[PDB]
Amino acid sequence: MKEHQGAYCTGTYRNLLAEYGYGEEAIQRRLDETWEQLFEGDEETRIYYPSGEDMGYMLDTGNLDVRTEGMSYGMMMAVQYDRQDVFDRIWKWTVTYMYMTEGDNAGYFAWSCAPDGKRLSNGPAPDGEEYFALALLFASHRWGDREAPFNYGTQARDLLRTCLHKGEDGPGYPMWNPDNKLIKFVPNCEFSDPSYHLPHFYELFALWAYPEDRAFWKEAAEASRQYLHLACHPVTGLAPEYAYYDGTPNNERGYGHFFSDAYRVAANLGLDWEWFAADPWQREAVGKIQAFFADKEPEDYRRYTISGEPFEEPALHPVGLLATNAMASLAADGPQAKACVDLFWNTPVRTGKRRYYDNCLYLFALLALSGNYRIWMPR
Amino acid sequence: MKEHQGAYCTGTYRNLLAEYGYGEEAIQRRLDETWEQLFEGDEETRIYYPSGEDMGYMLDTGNLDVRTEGMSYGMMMAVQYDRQDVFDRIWKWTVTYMYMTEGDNAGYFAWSCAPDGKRLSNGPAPDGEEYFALALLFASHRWGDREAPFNYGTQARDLLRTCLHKGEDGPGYPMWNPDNKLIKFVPNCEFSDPSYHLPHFYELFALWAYPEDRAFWKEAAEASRQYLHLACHPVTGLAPEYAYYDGTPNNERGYGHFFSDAYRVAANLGLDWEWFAADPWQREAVGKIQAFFADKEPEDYRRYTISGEPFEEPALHPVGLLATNAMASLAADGPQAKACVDLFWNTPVRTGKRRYYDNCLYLFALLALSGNYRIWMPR
Amino acid sequence: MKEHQGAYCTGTYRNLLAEYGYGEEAIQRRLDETWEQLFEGDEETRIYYPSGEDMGYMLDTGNLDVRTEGMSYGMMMAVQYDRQDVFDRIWKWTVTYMYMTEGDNAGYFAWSCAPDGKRLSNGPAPDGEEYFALALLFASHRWGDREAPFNYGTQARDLLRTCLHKGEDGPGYPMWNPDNKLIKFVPNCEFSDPSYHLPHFYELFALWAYPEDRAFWKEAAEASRQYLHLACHPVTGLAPEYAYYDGTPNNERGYGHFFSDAYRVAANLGLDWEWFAADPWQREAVGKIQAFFADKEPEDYRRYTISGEPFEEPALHPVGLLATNAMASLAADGPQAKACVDLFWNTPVRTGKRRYYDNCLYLFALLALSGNYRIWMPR
Amino acid sequence: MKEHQGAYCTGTYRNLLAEYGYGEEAIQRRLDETWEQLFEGDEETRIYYPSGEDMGYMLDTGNLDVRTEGMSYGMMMAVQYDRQDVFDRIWKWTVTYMYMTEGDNAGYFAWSCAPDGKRLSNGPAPDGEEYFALALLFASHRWGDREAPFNYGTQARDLLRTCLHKGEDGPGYPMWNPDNKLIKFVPNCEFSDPSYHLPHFYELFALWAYPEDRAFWKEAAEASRQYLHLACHPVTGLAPEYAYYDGTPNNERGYGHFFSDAYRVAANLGLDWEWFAADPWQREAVGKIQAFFADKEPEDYRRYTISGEPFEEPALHPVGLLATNAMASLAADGPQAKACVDLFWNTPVRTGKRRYYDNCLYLFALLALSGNYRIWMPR
Repeated sequence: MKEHQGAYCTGTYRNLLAEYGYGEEAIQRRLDETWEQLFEGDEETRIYYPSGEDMGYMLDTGNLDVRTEGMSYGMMMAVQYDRQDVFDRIWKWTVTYMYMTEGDNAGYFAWSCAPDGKRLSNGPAPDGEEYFALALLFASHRWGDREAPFNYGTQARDLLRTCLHKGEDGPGYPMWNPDNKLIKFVPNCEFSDPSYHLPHFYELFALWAYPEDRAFWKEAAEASRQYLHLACHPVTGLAPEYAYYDGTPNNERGYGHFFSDAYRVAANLGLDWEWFAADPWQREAVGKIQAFFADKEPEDYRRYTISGEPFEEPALHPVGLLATNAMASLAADGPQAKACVDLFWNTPVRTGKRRYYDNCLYLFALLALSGNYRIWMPR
Repeated sequence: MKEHQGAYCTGTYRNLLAEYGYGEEAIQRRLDETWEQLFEGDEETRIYYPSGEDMGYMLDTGNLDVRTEGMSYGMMMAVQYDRQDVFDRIWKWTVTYMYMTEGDNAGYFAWSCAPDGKRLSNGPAPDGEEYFALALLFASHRWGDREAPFNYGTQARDLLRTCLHKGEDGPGYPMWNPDNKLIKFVPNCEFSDPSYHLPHFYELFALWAYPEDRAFWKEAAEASRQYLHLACHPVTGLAPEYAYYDGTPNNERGYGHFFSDAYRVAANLGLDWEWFAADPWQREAVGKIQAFFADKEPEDYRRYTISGEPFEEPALHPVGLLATNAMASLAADGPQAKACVDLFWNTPVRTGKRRYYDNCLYLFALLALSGNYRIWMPR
Repeated sequence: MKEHQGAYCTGTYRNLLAEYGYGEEAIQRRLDETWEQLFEGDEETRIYYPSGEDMGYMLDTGNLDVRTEGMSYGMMMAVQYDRQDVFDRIWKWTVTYMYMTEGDNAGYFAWSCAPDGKRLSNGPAPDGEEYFALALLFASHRWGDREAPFNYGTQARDLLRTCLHKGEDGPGYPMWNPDNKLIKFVPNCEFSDPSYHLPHFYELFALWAYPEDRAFWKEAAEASRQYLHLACHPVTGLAPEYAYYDGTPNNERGYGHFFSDAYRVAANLGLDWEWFAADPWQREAVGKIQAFFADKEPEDYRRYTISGEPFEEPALHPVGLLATNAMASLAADGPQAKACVDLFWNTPVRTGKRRYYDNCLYLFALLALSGNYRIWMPR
Repeated sequence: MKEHQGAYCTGTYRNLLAEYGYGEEAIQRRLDETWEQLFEGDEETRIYYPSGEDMGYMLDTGNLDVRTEGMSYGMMMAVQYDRQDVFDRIWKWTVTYMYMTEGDNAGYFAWSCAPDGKRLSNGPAPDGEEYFALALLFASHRWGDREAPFNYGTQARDLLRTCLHKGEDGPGYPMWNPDNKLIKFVPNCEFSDPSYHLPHFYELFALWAYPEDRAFWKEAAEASRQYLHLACHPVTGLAPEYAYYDGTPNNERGYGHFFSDAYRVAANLGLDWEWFAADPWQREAVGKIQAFFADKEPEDYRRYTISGEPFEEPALHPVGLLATNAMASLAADGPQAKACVDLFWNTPVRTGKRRYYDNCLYLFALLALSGNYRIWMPR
């Protein structure tokens, strides 16, 4: 029954792995062992590093920098897994070194910093901001606001207000286009990134943002669901990394194809379907993506055009790709959905220098597929 | 702050162990390893045994029987630790072999059964019923009702109705006295057992029972809180195992002293204080209990009169005693409260033939002291 | 019943701590131990110092000066606690060194002196004057006038006459604006300080001042009650330290926010409600303040804007803040009111260099919450 | 101004709660939530039960019967709160099962019936008849007559004719004594019940009864006002439940003291004063009743002799008592009147088995104190 009802309305979540016949005990051990390898382990698989007695960061092992993407992912993992200490350490590093107080992007977070905290950029990444906002709202709901900067719900609503209203009475740009209600790739650009579209997040912003903005967020939820119809290829289901507002790929700088960023689209559709069960098209799109990857070996994943033509270049993050295709099974049924999940179940967390993006997607999938990626409601 | 505010009102819980300076990682690992030892390990410390495809039971290792006390305990542990498969296995066994459909106690659960399911008794134990009811209400809120017998909220409300209304139209007696609002030792006896008094449970029955009974449950909550002032000794804080309605010890069969049953009183005061912070006297009482035991070595715990005079007979369950005194620290503060907790932290789970009662109390204390014994709200 | 009736009309006072379940004996011991630490103790917590054989002063430990605020507080504590010797010593120091006989503010008391008695100022603080006046009237009623300057009732009526009539036939200003009947921040300024508004004091001045001024005092009582509706924020209940006559914050010099002075507003509402039960809005306002501070740790209290936004700067007097929120429970009911009182009950008097303002507020709260902050009627 | 002017003459009503400083929004919310709890909620506080497609009844939760008192009360509540569907359901049940067509009391309504409709009596209660008549006249004015039995004004005038003229041409007795113009306890008894005396109702019967009876009703209004001077104790203001025509208590069967019935006297004086402001003595009497109870705690209310001596027996309906004393504030002013109202404002609706009489009086008081218990003029 829960396959067809949004978890938002019921407060109950599918444990897809248990449904599929993996043991409840083994599922719990896999999740806990994965947490420990990523947040309490060593040079083998770790993506989180404590620093001092009140801070910590998520390290892009491949680019040797700290990004808002990973920091916001870390906060979302920490609030889903109920570790406020890790959450607060990450958020503290973020406010101290990444929050921007001047320039055109004041009120946003610099997307890239060095592990020492020195700025590598003066612009934000909207996917980090929207994860920061929802993680903080969840943290406010699970644990309660504390004193600034750990006044989580206030930080989230203030952030979300900036995302919509910047540039109204200043020299900057908002992160959502006010006309088509679509999130942008960056504030200063009039195109988008399909994997940034989180209609399930905007449904929640439409309940918990400052009241005046809730109408906008509700239309952003519906606009983003419709937009993904344009961005996903009608045969393969594959979306480009960057795209214009009409869904056509933006290959200005090589981002017009199916590569690392776009892997998240399938996972987002799975999570939106589980949380809100709002657009039956999502099931058809996930069906197309899983069919495309059914005849493919992870060890040979490539860059592909959205129509499915392979490049010579192999996938940089094949474990991340198979994890997102597994998470998409929340919106799928049949043997290919079970096969995507079985591949993921039999795939260990990544090690080596390129493990950071793979391992973030891996933990997200495991949380979602075990019934542990939830909407944390106000108390 | 949370020390002074009932968690019911805030939805926020103290992690006392973390407050006291035990590490968050170590705390979680201790809870997880304790669960494994009791519910997934071997005959060294195990208290839970699966049976067939869909059943399981909590075994009293000492008396070689299945008791409603242990079953209801295992159900509460399972719902607090979010393991519905264990919960459902225990509840299925209970309904199948323990639920009485005939005789004077129809609608109650036979308190004692053989491990194969044969009845050893035809009367209930009220402390089991009240744990069954609250655990089922928590299961209904955490996971949602399934179909009979797993229609959790319906089973809970029907059980609570029997507890109050039995004996109106037929033979039998209710489990609460209608005049003084106090829970009875058994339905057919006009005396009580201080450790059965769970005002924090009755606050919740006052919200979630059938509507016509909610006034009574609210009165029961206040009456039980005041009753414990009579039952606990004014110097030592010690309550007897059985007591009359005026609080004086009932030593008709040797139960008028401080022994196994009575250990739970300090734990109950700690949990009531944390959940509702309703009666400041509870912190004075826990203060006296911890003062009585602060100087005593667990390997020499005895039966005591409530005025504190020792018997020669040793305590049957010394680990259970120290665990309840640690859990009581939720209502205490200062040096003796931290010492009770440090003794508990450094005490391993019990092994051998008498382990069952100690290990139940042990896990309850670890759950409560880690902030994981919560009120699960509707949804 | 006494919750809804003014103690002025009945002559009976609520012992809120006893109502709440703290022991009558323990309440009395806490009050007496607190008195001794503050007035008969040592460098640890003392705020009162005898000097010579007939004088003594209250020392602002943080600013190492003698202030009419503290002196008048000391006299009010001494008359409530029935120690005329301490009262007369403080009053003697006050008349000898602080009473002004020349300049524009003649007839007022210099607000700040050094412990040796040398003037640090030539202007008054109206909150000291109104406490001097009521304490002296209470002293006249409890003990009887003695010879000047201990002719208490005459000193009080003469002081109150100056407060209203100065500047009529001279070059100075009164302490109450004659048009809006509101107390001013200082005689020479046309704005106010919300914590100076003591409508419960003016009700008594309207009975015991010189007869010609009693109509004014009665109108000041109702004007101040209405004024607090403007000064307290409609969501948080927080008042600014300084405000204009229309209630909006006066942030000329940083006093526009919720900080040390404003803590007293909640306590004043609690005391007015207990004494006169005149304005039901007071219960709603105290409800808002207690709700604001419910999710807050005293160790992390900050300066806040009246809308509740935190500054980085911590509260200088967090014990004073929690004591005033506890005293406000005289105008509140429910679990948050009991929680504010339990936090205060479990908070020791302050030590160290900043203890003076905290400890004055602490003793006031303990007197009020034990039923010992009373209206002393003429004999 | 409206304190001194009868609302009949002006069409204007005091909202006493708003005058006293309770918020207009909160006042309306309290009335609306009280209606829901009593007429639309569940077994916790409900007093009204629909039955079938066109019936409903007010249940005496204590005596497990349907009484004309409660039915007539529910009809008055429904017409004041503008819910014709509830009104018509109650009136239909009344006509169907309680209207007597045979015997000595034909034309009256049997006062007591089982919830299924079986007669438990064959005599009426005059307090029911007079409420039936006025509520039906208000229904005729608010909504307009429908057809029998919902020809409201005709049913009312025919009922009032029976009340005066029964026993002229046949067996039976009228409900008013024709010589002294006073309502009787029952038609066949020459004594009265002070709480049945509703001069403010008879003023309206004097305008809207059949024309030949209007002189009598005007005389009844004046006679009832003067009679209450005899029935209320000159010191306490307390009236007995039953009394002779000279006002002295009738304690033939234990009804000569201040108990449940008599509570309504203070309410009736308050409503008569607000509607007609006809007898200044009513303010003195309410003054004495509020003085008697101002110092008493509701949880300790007793039966009292009319001179105020307490019995050991507690009041059956303490919430009803405090609600009537609050409603009496329509005829009082000063500190004790506001205290009675604040106690009522802070008293929740009653729950449990004895709630019916308390909750009827509660809603009447809330209606009256919010300015919503009005005279509904022709249309």
